Amino acid sequence: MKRTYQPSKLKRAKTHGFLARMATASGRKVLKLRRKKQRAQLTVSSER
Amino acid sequence: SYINKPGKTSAWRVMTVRQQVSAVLAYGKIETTLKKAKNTQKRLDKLITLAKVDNFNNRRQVKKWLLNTNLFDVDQLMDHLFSKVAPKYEKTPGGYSRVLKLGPRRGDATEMAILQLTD
Amino acid sequence: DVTNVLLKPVLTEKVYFNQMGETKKYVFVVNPKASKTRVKLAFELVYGIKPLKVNTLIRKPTTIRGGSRFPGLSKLEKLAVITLPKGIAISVTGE
Amino acid sequence: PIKKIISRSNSGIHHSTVIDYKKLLTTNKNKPEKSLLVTLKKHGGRNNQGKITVRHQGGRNKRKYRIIDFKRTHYDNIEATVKSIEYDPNRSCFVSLITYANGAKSYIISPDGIKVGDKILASEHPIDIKPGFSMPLAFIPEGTQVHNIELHPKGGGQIARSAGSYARILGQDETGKYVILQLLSGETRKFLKECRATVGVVSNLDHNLVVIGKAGRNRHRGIRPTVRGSAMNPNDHPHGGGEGRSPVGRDAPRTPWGKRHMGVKTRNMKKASTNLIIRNRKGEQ
RNA sequence: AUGAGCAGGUUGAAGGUUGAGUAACAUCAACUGGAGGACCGAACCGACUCUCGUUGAAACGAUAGCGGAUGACUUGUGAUU
RNA sequence: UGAGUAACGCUUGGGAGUGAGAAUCUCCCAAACCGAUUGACUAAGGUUUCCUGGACCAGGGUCGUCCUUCCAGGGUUAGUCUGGACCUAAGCUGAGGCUGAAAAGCGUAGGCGAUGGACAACAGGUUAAUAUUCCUGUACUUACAGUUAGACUGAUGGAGUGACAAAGAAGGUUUUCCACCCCCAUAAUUGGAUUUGGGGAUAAAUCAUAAGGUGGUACAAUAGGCAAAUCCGUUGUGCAUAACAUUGAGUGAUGAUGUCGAGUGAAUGAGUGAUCAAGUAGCGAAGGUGGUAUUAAUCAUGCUUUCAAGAAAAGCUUCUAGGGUUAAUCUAGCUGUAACCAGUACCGAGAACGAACACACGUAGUCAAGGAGAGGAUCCUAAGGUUAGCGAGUGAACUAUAGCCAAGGAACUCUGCAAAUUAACCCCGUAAGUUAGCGAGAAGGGGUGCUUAUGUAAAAGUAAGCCGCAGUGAAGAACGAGGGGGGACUGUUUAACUAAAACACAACUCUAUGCCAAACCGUAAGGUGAUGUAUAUGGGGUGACACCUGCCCAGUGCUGGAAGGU
Ligand SMILES: [Mg+2]
Ligand SMILES: [Mg+2]
Ligand SMILES: [Mg+2]
Ligand SMILES: [Mg+2]
Ligand SMILES: [Mg+2]
Ligand SMILES: [Mg+2]
Ligand SMILES: [Mg+2]
Ligand SMILES: [Mg+2]
Ligand SMILES: [Mg+2]
Ligand SMILES: [Mg+2]
Ligand SMILES: [Mg+2]
Ligand SMILES: [Mg+2]
Ligand SMILES: [Mg+2]
Ligand SMILES: [Mg+2]
Ligand SMILES: [Mg+2]
Ligand SMILES: [Mg+2]
Ligand SMILES: [Mg+2]
Ligand SMILES: [Mg+2]
Ligand SMILES: [Mg+2]
Ligand SMILES: [Mg+2]
Ligand SMILES: [Mg+2]
Ligand SMILES: [Mg+2]
Ligand SMILES: [Mg+2]
Ligand SMILES: [Mg+2]
Ligand SMILES: [Mg+2]
Ligand SMILES: [Mg+2]
Ligand SMILES: [Mg+2]
Ligand SMILES: [Mg+2]
Ligand SMILES: [Mg+2]
Ligand SMILES: [Mg+2]
Ligand SMILES: [Mg+2]
Ligand SMILES: [Mg+2]
Ligand SMILES: [Mg+2]
Ligand SMILES: [Mg+2]
Ligand SMILES: [Mg+2]
Ligand SMILES: [Mg+2]
Ligand SMILES: [Mg+2]
Ligand SMILES: [Mg+2]
Ligand SMILES: [Mg+2]
Ligand SMILES: [Mg+2]
Ligand SMILES: [Mg+2]
Ligand SMILES: [Mg+2]
Ligand SMILES: [Mg+2]
Ligand SMILES: [Mg+2]
Ligand SMILES: [Mg+2]
Ligand SMILES: [Mg+2]
Ligand SMILES: [Mg+2]
Ligand SMILES: [Mg+2]
Ligand SMILES: [Mg+2]
Ligand SMILES: [Mg+2]
Ligand SMILES: [Mg+2]
Ligand SMILES: [Mg+2]
Ligand SMILES: [Mg+2]
Ligand SMILES: [Mg+2]
Ligand SMILES: [Mg+2]
Repeated sequence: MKRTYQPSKLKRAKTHGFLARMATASGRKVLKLRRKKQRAQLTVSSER
Repeated sequence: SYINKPGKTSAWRVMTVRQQVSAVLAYGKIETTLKKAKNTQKRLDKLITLAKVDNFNNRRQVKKWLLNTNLFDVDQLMDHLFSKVAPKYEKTPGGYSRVLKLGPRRGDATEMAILQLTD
Repeated sequence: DVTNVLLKPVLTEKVYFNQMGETKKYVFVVNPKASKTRVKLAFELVYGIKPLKVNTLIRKPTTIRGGSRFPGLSKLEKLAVITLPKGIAISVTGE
Repeated sequence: PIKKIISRSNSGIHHSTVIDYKKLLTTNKNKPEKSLLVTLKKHGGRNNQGKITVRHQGGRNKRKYRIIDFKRTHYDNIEATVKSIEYDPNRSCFVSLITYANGAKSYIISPDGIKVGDKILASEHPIDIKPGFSMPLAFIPEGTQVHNIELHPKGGGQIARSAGSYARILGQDETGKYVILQLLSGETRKFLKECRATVGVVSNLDHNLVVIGKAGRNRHRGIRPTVRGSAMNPNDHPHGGGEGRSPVGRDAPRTPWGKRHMGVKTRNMKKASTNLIIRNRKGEQ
């Protein structure tokens, strides 16, 4: 059956990418908390 | 339970005896399971006794059992059987083949058996 | 010009297959930020014979030594395939 | 006139009817003039926020907007000639490709009764009472049909633009302006003296009698299924809930958003245009 | 918004041409024409029934039948509420 | 503990070899399934899973010397392919600006944004792994400079083209296919063989010729195209069976003394031999005639009909503006120089993707063989591919899947649920009712095989004869009649217990709405309605078609109203 996650290189980068998070005040706040938690994968851009 | 394997159907059984009988006639020895060797012996002996007259009717009868092997085709196996093997058993009152038991297989523990032509 | 875009020559089965039969093909590794024109210019100023054409390869980094206690990634390579004209064969070592 | 459609497809029976489009249109083929052709983007009943605003809209076919000269004031004093009457998918009334003497082309709402080769001319003088001639309301004798009425003088056409729409002149006012106009739906208004209008009735008078025969024809026209309020849940509509077919239940029918809407008047009487209305289809003012 | 798909086979509308007919219409006959939310039936879409499965092969399916299948159709990509 | 219990998730036999150990690894011969697919090319995704050698800690539902696992090394070549350096659709962003306690929302000019438009390369070979990319052969395109000859050059702007729907049927040319012919191998001990089997090819590009398709052609006046116009548009005249302009599948010649080609087939070396080596290198013949009442591809962005009336921009052509005149620019030819960035491996799924699993699920497009067949249905196979990653026995009860069952034939059961009958083609025949369209494949019947002859282009059919219990001998094909309830119908719906009488639908009616319209999203700007105008829009109710829709204005709701009381 058609499961929920259908991978797409564009949709992922354009929805949860660094530039997408850096376009609104809310996105800056989420990124600040993830830097506070020192997440190695800050966003989905750094896939590798 | 469904989508089961086809299984040991009657057609599969006839083909298995046919395949084994062609090989034992070509080479002279077969290493199979005991319960399979005990079933190919009947067909092997029956084929040999009917092939003692060497007429064209008997060739058509034998051809319903022989199959192509590595060492012989279906037409030289005919010559090998009717000119080399069968003439040897010209006055033996049956019992041209022997089945003896080997050890158990390492991975199955089934009882192996060697089927050979008794000289 | 600065000649940091010629890092290291590489010798494999493919390289030696090309490096025989009249026109020779020499495969080097170059700066991943360098362009074909820079590769031709570097070869001009440090060897002296004009390349006939240049081909480029990008080998993506991949995981190496997988399952080892500390896994590591590969290194980004740009490969350049220079082909010198008929009858000329210069040595990569010895100047 | 209208022409019936005999489907003879044995899936229900539908006495569908369509406009002839053969003896009323010059060429049956679709060959619009390229210059005055812009494409329309289907909003789908959604505003700039992307939220559905007017329900039951969406799914129409692709159309190209025909630029219509509602103002008809730029090329005044220049004789124009109708060349062909064609079909416009964005309005019920037919549109005529007219050409002016200087060589300019334009589209106008086609008055009924004109054929290929009938001369047209608009300006702000007496001119002549001929069908399609557009002049200001000061010079129109009382009694003639007029369509494409202009509300703001020097503006563009706004009133009586649909198929078979017209208006009558009912004298003047003592003010020296506000010529009387009897419009459709039995309403009398006072239109400014300088306002410009075109005489004649709009074509396609038989657009009432067209009968759709199928759901698909209406869906392709751009209408989505309208769900009744009685079939809804007790949420999303006042007339919902119930166990089976239930009546209104309230004191009066209500909108989906919860107002009475039945018989109540929803006109803002404190408008600058109230004083220019004589009757409102029911009574005085 | 922009693209793509519906193997194959039937029924033979409106309209048009000709002839008869009419004072002229109407009407009838032959030929042409190929319309239909038309018909049978694969891919495709959907999920009406029995059985099996219910710690499954599977957090909803399998076999055998079943409905639609040129359209209010199916679907890919992109956007949006 | 359950318990060494359930389970181990669709595929066989043998010979030889390696190895300490082999049903499971390698090779060979068969065998069984797929064959509108388990075959081949790719998009998306996956991200080294691809090739070679080695290993058998762990993973593989068993084993393992083996693996998509692990270790080491290696592998992805572009002026022409897919995308940028070109263009825009929905939409996004958006200096100023508008709106808003703040954060922010809306939005103009600009800028992004393919799933679309424009743009120059084809054939063969080569490595274990790449190939329109490397090599060979033959080409093409765009820039820059010099040069020769000709010409006045003409855009950031105007105009034309680009530029387009659905369905259907005719043609033209190549094909598929048929017949003949050419070439290659074969001549058969099982009864008779006088034959059997296979192949018959060549591209882009250049030149010439093109069946046709599309649309009238020149001349003259012009006030219109943010200025200008010789271009466009408009108005006249002449000629208009044609001319002129543009486009065009195919054909012939080079490309090709090339390549491919059925088949024939080594040497060298490894090895104990066979065998590998390899069926590899190399060699490599013919490489054609006619028809078609059969086929698919193209011309074709062609034509006809219908209403639901069917993208934008870039680019190309043209027009002047604007620049030249002792020049620049453009065109054609020659010579030379240059052509950037990213992807290119492999899988593409009963084992590499989305489902936690080497999970019976799901995933766009493209190529589509033979026989019979309308068919891409159905059965068997071709090219090709796999051995369903636990086996061997036995044939108890019992279960699942199938097959069959004498006499009766729904007596079973809540109910003919399920199962069973019919089934393809051809020839007869076909009622009540009706909105005259239907009902209807109504109901009910008959024939089908093989041979000879007659029929045809091929048939179909016709006549005679023969065989069997049975002749679309197997596979795939509708069970029917009658009465009633509801819904007019086709459709839609509770992903994963309810597909229905429910929803919707064409139709009827009421009500509001004169345009800065009513209604609606927001707080507002702004926007939908609508680039619409009462033959229009929104809401309530009813739900084809036909006939009807009665009484009550006391209460409630709605509309209007003089004054008077609060
Ligand atoms: Mg069988
Ligand atoms: Mg590259
Ligand atoms: Mg345009
Ligand atoms: Mg509505
Ligand atoms: Mg309900
Ligand atoms: Mg409520
Ligand atoms: Mg209620
Ligand atoms: Mg009730
Ligand atoms: Mg249908
Ligand atoms: Mg426990
Ligand atoms: Mg235990
Ligand atoms: Mg127990
Ligand atoms: Mg037990
Ligand atoms: Mg068990
Ligand atoms: Mg298994
Ligand atoms: Mg097995
Ligand atoms: Mg098969
Ligand atoms: Mg496949
Ligand atoms: Mg890995
Ligand atoms: Mg490997
Ligand atoms: Mg290995
Ligand atoms: Mg193990
Ligand atoms: Mg090249
Ligand atoms: Mg762009
Ligand atoms: Mg694209
Ligand atoms: Mg490969
Ligand atoms: Mg013989
Ligand atoms: Mg001007
Ligand atoms: Mg590849
Ligand atoms: Mg699958
Ligand atoms: Mg997976
Ligand atoms: Mg498996
Ligand atoms: Mg697919
Ligand atoms: Mg086939
Ligand atoms: Mg099939
Ligand atoms: Mg039977
Ligand atoms: Mg029997
Ligand atoms: Mg019985
Ligand atoms: Mg009976
Ligand atoms: Mg009983
Ligand atoms: Mg009973
Ligand atoms: Mg049943
Ligand atoms: Mg009936
Ligand atoms: Mg009754
Ligand atoms: Mg129904
Ligand atoms: Mg239905
Ligand atoms: Mg459900
Ligand atoms: Mg259900
Ligand atoms: Mg407002
Ligand atoms: Mg608007
Ligand atoms: Mg409406
Ligand atoms: Mg109702
Ligand atoms: Mg009712
Ligand atoms: Mg009263
Ligand atoms: Mg009141």
